[PDB]
Amino acid sequence: MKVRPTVSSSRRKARKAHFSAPSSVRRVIMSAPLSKELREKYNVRSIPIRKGDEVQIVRGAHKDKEGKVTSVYRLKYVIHVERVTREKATGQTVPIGIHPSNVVITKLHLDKDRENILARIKAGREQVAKAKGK
Amino acid sequence: RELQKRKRRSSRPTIRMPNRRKKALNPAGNNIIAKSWNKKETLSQNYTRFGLVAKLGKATGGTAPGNKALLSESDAVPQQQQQENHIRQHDLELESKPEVLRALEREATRPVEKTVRHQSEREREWLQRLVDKHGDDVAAMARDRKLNPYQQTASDIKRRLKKAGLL
Amino acid sequence: HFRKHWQRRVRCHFDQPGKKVTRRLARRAKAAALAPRPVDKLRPIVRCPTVKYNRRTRLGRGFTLEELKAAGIPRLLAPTIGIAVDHRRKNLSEESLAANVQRLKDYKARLILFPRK
Amino acid sequence: SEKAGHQTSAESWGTGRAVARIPRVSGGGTHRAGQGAFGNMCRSGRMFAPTKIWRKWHVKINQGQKRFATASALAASAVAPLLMARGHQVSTVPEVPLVVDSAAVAGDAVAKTAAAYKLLKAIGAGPDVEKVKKSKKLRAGKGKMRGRRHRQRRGPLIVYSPEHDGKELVKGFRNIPGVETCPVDALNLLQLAPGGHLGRFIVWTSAAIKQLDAVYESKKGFFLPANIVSQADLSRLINSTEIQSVLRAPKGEARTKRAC
RNA sequence: UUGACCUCGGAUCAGGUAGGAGGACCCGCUGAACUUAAGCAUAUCAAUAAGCGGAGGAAAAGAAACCAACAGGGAUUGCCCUAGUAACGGCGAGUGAAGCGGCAACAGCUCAAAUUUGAAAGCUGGCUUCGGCCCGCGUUGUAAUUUGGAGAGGAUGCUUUGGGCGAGGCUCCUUCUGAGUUCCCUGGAACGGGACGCCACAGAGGGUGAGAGCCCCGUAUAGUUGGAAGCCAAGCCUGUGUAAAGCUCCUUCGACGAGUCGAGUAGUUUGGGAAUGCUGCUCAAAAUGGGAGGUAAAUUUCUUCUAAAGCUAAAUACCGGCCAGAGACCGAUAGCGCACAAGUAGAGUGAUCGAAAGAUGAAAAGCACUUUGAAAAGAGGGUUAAAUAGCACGUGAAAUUGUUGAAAGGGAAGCGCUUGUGACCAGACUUGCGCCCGGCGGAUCAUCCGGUGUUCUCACCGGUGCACUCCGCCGGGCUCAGGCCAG
RNA sequence: GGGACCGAGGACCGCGCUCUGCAAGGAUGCUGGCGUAAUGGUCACCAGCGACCCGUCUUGAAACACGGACCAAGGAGUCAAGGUUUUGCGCGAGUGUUUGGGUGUAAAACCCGCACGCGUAAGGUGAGAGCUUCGGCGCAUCAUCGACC
RNA sequence: UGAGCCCGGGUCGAACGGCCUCUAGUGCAGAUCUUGGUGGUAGUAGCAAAUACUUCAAUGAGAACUUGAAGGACCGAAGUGGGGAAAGGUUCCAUGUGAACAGCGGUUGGACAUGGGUUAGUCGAUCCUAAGCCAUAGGGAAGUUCCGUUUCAAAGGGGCACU
RNA sequence: AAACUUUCAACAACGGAUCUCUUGGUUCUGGCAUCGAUGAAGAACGCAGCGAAAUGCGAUAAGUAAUGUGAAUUGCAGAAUUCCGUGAAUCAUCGAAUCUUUGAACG
Repeated sequence: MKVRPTVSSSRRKARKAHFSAPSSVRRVIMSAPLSKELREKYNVRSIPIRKGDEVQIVRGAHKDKEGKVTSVYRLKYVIHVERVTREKATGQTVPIGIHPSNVVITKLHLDKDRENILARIKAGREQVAKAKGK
Repeated sequence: RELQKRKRRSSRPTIRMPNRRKKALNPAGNNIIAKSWNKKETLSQNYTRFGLVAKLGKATGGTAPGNKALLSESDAVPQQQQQENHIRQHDLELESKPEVLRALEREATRPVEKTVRHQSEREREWLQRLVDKHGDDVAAMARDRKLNPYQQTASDIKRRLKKAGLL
Repeated sequence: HFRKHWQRRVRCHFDQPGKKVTRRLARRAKAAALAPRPVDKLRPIVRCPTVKYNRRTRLGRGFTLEELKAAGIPRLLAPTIGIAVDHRRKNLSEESLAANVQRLKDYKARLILFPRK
Repeated sequence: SEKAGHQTSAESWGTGRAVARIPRVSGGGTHRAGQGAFGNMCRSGRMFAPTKIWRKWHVKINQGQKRFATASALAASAVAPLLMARGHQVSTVPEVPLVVDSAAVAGDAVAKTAAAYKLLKAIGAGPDVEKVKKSKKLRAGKGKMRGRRHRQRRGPLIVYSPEHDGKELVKGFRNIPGVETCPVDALNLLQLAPGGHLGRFIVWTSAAIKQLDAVYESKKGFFLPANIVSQADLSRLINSTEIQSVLRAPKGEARTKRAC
């Protein structure tokens, strides 16, 4: 149950914020979970998705199929996974809009910024685990 | 209303005001009250733990059960069983229990330094000249015009001499 | 009794709990500022004026000059140590004088002073 | 809004025109021109008796009657059939006025939520908690649009002592659905008789019982009421020896034969 | 001849400031009528609406020329009662306070009247190497001291301090912090059902292809990363001048606001001709003075305050400003006129008036290709769970209309009662129970023994029972009861 | 002797008689066909009989007059203050917490100081409900004579 | 009995209901009611006068009102002619379309769409003042502002000089 | 018999009711006090590769500087980013600027 007066339980305001969020807030929203191997490798549950990530689609009509992210289309809250496409009437292939909450990350695109993000998430998680343990 | 519609229609962001207040709601600092204050408790509860009176007036309602913070004459003069024309003006000659109260008592009764005012250099040479020409006769020192141009009284001169150390 | 426009002059107290919370937060703001000190000043005991209410006493505005002098509390120090002063009131009676000096003696006995700096 | 329906300039056309004697909007270059206004039967018009903020939303109730109702709710909660009638699953629980040990309720050992759930399971509130949890579902109507999305049943009410049990059991609880907490020195009728129905399942503590006696002694201007009857068992009252001995002989049977 | 002072001017001189907007609330000015009542007139609406001027985050008011008559209270503001009382009203319509009392919040001060006269000690500029240099204002008075429940001056003896750094802290923004996408079924898609788990100071809310605590954002508490400005502040550097301050005593003093009070008069206003206040005109003050009350008390005794100069936070108001959180509210003819490129399209010379209009689909996957057609489109074909969703798009009523099916109809139709014809339908029944035989096949026949439970005499298990006793099936026979219409 | 319509009730009880039983406080027995659109029902039409177009308004009543092209949606005794009658509830010579204050899981709930609002600080004669130890006691209230202010 | 309640079949796609209390913007045939939609009348009234049209050929799917040629009529310099002022504002020109408008139609159009088009020392404005108006000096007015226009305004130019 | 008028049904039309939804309104509560000659409120004209309106901006014109974040924008077209980097973005913050004609509007 909410306690802090700053947060609001208003459905109207929550939906307005979600559907009028800017691109950075949309990135944070389109964060996606990591695989189990990455989970015990980095002590991180979820990370924002990006263009170079390899993901596994595990929800929707595409049962258990893998592929590299092609584009994170922040405008309609979808990502494009390589080779997950449907043919139009003309026979031209168009990518299928898939959701980061429906995908799971298998291989992670690594750079200094994302290494820092992983380090911060891990540091917080381990600090709280140590505080709870002792 | 038109301004609100304009804001909701424009792409400029909403200037969200942080919830700042003019006055703080809890004691702060490195003092006893600040270190012993509980912010999840109320004023009366904090003062009851401290052993202090918060309100010196009449009770405007029912308090909590544990609340302790809301308080021969020959001449036949009524003020005879009250005694213990000049009084001290800058302080009062005042004469099992909570830890905060005991700590406050110790800080209040803790000895303090005074920082005794000095006599200026020229005042010292002036007094020195007075005693060098007269010695200890403060009446002559006061009646002297060359060395005492301000015509200060003998009692004042004697007091300044005692403070200077020249008797 | 509605010959005037009470509709445009009508007021509702829907913020009674809000104002109660605001006033309580103001009293805590005063006690956060004046933390070891009481959040009020010592007020004298005064007899109510008319024949209807002269059998009872209440709290007055401030203590009189000569009753402060009899209590032994200097004038320029009383408002500083937290005693309200009323230069308009006259005692006119040893009964009021004695009651207020006894009250000030009780305040003296229960007061703690800190030595300047 | 007090300005609703009155932000227009309309005047009746007259009497002899073959149109309704209703105010009509002036103008002449829009759909709104010539249309009725200022009436409760007209589109985009004022409503009959517009709502006002001075509706007397609150009800003043005598504090003596409030205390009477609270006492009656406590007696009903003590009664066992009334819990079942109110809809509480109390069949694996003994001693309907449950008293759970304050040494087992006070501190972190209940401040942990899993521990509070384990205590409820051990004492027998598990059926009620599971009933609430399975009973959660969506509301029918506009409350979903107005912030009342779901609704569920109400579980046990936990009465404790802030000065003996220590107020942290609320945080240990406060997340189990349906389960509510309350201090003994301030009991709430909305919690004691939810929806106006008596017999809520309550778990107490020993300090709660002590302080319940203490607070009902400490109420000022109120004493525990005396009932207008002394024995509520009408079966014993009637079939007692005195009544039946002074009683007259029966004048007939329950179902009497018809003669003609 | 020259030089000062006074007064009045110039400058695109040096440096500043006002105008307008907003006006929800606030301070003033100005100022109605509709309405109600009454022979009539005053009154009421209303000291309101409209108009004009002026501020702020609040404004305004405010530290008694007050209230009282008591044992007195003690600046202002607001709430509760006082009270629909006093009071004024053809004692009509009616109008209509305040003292006391309970509470919220409380805070007190600055001048003018005195000579610094052993010392204009005061201040604006603009030139600066930032240290002090000049120009000036000002004696027709700028500092210090004092402001009448006071004060000054002397004497006297105690008691009082001033600056500059400043770790750190508080407030607010930010970084980070729990747990299933395990298995089966339906489904286009599980967020649905079932199974087994987990987290919970977090089961608020939202998104995700259908109802998700554990997929994602967030949500709870403690911390933690960096930043912002305000205030407090442990300590540390210094301090100075015969500098300032409080009190005490007294063979010395003690200045308090004028075209203002007041008197007459006119208008306006108030519950208020001791005029309730205000304004205009005429006259025009006082110093043991002046103002307001008390009082038959024997004379105007007594009581209580100092007006005509000024400042001041808080409790108070708020349809406007920057936000935030909520609701037993409304749900596209509703809710603001406006859920939409709405104060828009449009109308009026103009002041102004002022609408209608939301929804494909999870995803455009918004129909490739073939054929007819001048084309618009149609027909195949295709996407989709669905085209009985084709951007004339969720669902898709009635009024009204077309086609097909059946029927009726010699100057109205429609409606009630009762048949008949044709079409189309809901029920009811499908056998149940109990005895006589045989075949069986099994397990809980009676009684007794132990344990347990209970209504303390009833049961339940386990043993005993060994199958002319129980319990189910089959192949037969008979009884009773079974639907509709009738004799 | 012939015909028509009806069969309410559901162990026994009662009144009776013509009493091994009965026509006596309400129908049973025997039998047949069918067991399905057969009975029954709903629609449409025919047939015999019946049958002014609704509302408003006026009047003693009619007539006149007025409104009515059809459909969907909207649409009209509400809220507040002050009085007053009755019903329910709590306390009761008292009653009213919610001005305000104290807690709070925080517009909820719980608690309360001093005021304040409104109210409060003796019989006789005869009946009489209800009790009685059947000798009489005597509610409320009424009529009269009373007593007091 | 009734207001109504329940089920089946078809359509549809995301929430809804029974029971006990609470609450109200709670129940329609009328109000010459409001908004919207839809009928009969009804393919009915009606689509004017300016005398007048005809043949061939061309474009086009389609030609009475689109064009070329030929006839037959008309405005008759006080024009049915050629240019302007005011107002409008791209209507001008070329190409394309035929959804809507042009009381019929259209290949046509002042329609819709896409491009293009207005060149000045000598033409007009730009300069001057006319009737009249505004500011300034003053003076009214509670004030927004009013009177006032040469007024009892220190109001405008120019020159000379061995410094 | 057909046609026509009327009744009922099936399907198809007209129309947009019902149900469901809602980045909207309405009411209440809470923290805070900030327009303008350093040129406001308002009006106008310009600015995008392809834009009319809305929105943003002002010839530095759907914007520049700085800080933070950390890999986009999106209808199309063209460039990016080396990703082990002073760095994408119709991103956010925001302390520096640019800021056409008017409008209290001021040669």
